[PDB]
Amino acid sequence: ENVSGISAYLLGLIIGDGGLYKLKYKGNRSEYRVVITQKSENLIKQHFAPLMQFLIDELNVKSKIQIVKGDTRYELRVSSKKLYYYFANMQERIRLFNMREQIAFIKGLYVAEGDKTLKRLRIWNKNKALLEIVSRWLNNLGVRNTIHLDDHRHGVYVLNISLRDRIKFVHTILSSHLNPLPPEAAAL
DNA sequence: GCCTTGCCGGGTAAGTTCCGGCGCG
DNA sequence: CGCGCCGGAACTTACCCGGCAAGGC
Ligand SMILES: [Mn+2]
Ligand SMILES: [Mn+2]
Repeated sequence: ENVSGISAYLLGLIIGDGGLYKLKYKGNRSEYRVVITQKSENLIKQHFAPLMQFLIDELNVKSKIQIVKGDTRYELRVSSKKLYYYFANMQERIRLFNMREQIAFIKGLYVAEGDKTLKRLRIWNKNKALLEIVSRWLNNLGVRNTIHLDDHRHGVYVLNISLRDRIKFVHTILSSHLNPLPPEAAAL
């Protein structure tokens, strides 16, 4: 559908490097933010914001894409109650992702929380249940993997891709053309 | 004599929630 | 009055990085 693919990729970034926030203010004002953060300004302005802007347009959401500069990172922010529930509802129906959405999610999840050097193929997160979902997805795709508690200080688990299948992983998932191409996959 | 990978500490690139605006029924 | 979009940025830590060494082949 391509809209389903971009959505799942973006969701991976959001759960990875950002989040969905339902704010309540004084009073009783409110706000619903869809947020991705990244240190690099080019990566937000050039690769993420275009994808989000396409999605904004295909759902007839007319919030704008805000790019806020913070002390330690840039924030791509959409203040929209409709876009918030679009992604929230997608997140609770995540085990029902078809295969096109599975590759797209793992892609964006790897961009956000993943070992960007690819010398090893690792992905970190405190959500063990979300990594077990991805683990089943990888297995059914023939990419063997493991989950251990990488960081005892903060309770962060790691999903390690076995390097046995490193070319299966990089060429099939990080490099698929059936949905948007990651930072270092579009070259290679 | 490699390679894979569990484990671990360093600290930065993330994440989270407050602020003060405005608009609209 | 009630609620939802802008634009900013302060406040902690969850990621990532990369070393080490144990275990396979
Ligand atoms: Mn994360
Ligand atoms: Mn990241």
